[PDB]
Amino acid sequence: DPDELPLDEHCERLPYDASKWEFPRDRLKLGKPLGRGAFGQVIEADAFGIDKTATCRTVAVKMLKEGATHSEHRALMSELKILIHIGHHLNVVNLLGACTKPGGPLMVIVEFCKFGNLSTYLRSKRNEFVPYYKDFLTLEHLICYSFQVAKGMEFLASRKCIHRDLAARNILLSEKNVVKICDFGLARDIYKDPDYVRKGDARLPLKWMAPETIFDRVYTIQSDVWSFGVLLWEIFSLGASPYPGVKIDEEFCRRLKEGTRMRAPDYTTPEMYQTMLDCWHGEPSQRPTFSELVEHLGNLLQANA
Ligand SMILES: COc1cc2nccc(Oc3ccc(NC(=O)/N=c4\cc(C)o[nH]4)c(Cl)c3)c2cc1OC
Repeated sequence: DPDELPLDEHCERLPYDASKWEFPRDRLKLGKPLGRGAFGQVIEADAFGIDKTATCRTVAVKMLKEGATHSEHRALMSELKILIHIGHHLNVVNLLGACTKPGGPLMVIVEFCKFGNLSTYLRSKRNEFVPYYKDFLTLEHLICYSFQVAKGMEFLASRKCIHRDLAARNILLSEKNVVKICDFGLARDIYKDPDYVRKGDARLPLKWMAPETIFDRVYTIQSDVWSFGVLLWEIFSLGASPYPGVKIDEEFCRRLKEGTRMRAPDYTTPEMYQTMLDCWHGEPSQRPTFSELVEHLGNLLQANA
């Protein structure tokens, strides 16, 4: 079914309306790099007037770096088109503009999320956590983050997109405890990142991948639900690495097929752990949908109050 088909697949037919999205290069001041991959990078910048008249705005800019080729340039352009087509949501990193004019690099400009990726943030807060003192993390915050990511994913699903690398490292934290789904893509160095394992010529986030994705190489929204379950484990471990100490080999993949699951993380509630287990159902059609996760986490959020 073409309607099931992720817009990600046929991006080349998506419009780029420059009269709306093009931002003048002479209004963007590039600062220091925030992160770098092999072929891509994200740079901190100040954009003059990009979202509000005459207002300086700190933004993040994704662009390529030494090593990239025309194929990565094409990939970044497709990413830009995808972001445009998806549209705005509180819990997805918001596109502000782009520089596509010849004579300089392709630049994708998005809102700056000052606290960075959620995994690192949660670990820096282990010292400042109480289950139920200002600036302290609490259980309510953890549930609220989970709810927000479910909302963003429900939204992405509704725009006919699937993420394919959902993990705490791809969630960013902005001010006022708002989290945003991201995909660093080329701006992450995956051959240097332990989270990505060599399988063939590819490097894959095995510890986050559903069984059907590992064995049959199928990516669906329900396999994102499986990954969301792992993300939940990350959140309620305050940013621990999944399957700690475990060797991620073919025996690991088999155990996973058999029904082996992670034990509960140190900060979970019973209901949150059952939710993870639900997300990790061997049968994809028996996992909850993101719509159901949204309703359920909202209920948990209210009960925790
Ligand atoms: C404080 O430190 C950082 C703050 C950041 N704040 C905002 C954005 C950042 O990096 C990006 C991460 C991802 C994308 N792209 C992106 O998310 N593309 C998508 C997402 C989806 C669904 O389809 N395409 C971009 Cl442009 C930029 C940041 C990186 C930081 O430190 C490294």
